[PDB]
Amino acid sequence: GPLGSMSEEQVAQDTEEVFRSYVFYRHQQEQEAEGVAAPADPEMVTLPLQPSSTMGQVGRQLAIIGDDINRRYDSEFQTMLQHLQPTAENAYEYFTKIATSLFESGINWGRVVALLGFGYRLALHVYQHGLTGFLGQVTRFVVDFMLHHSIARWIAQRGGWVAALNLGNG
Amino acid sequence: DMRPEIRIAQELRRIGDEFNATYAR
Ligand SMILES: [Cl-]
Repeated sequence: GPLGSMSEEQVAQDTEEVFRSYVFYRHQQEQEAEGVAAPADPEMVTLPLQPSSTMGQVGRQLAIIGDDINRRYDSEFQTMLQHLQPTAENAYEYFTKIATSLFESGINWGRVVALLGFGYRLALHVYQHGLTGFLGQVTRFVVDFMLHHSIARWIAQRGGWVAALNLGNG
Repeated sequence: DMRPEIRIAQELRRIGDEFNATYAR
């Protein structure tokens, strides 16, 4: 059929749907193939777009083509991502550095697809290994609330947290 | 250069070029 007559900006907007579809179908295939050996990631189990849409079908097609091939690289990317130690805090920097290096010598369709595959692996790795940082955020919520709503003051007046060692001791 | 970000980028380039050779001609 006819190719679209596209602005740069429209392609960028469409990339959101292509990537979310890709991620959904790739994760689903991997769960089906590997069972309990596939890392859980509930961020990936919703498909927030029309599956029959053009971009839905593009993302699915890329996942289907990569199904068996991608699994051959699991071992080496597990090792490289473990060495990289990505976190929610530093993921934008590393993503940008890696993508820049990927395309430094030019663009072709395979490198575009590899960028989506790397996005998938990065999102999975950070979630799977508990590098999402959310517990750290909740910790900051607790501390900030206690400082500014006089809870820390109340505890200080009663001898500090050490006073809580008496709880559970008759 | 053994920085993981560089090793990852180089492997993505290699894999992408292999994909390109197969499916885009
Ligand atoms: Cl490495």
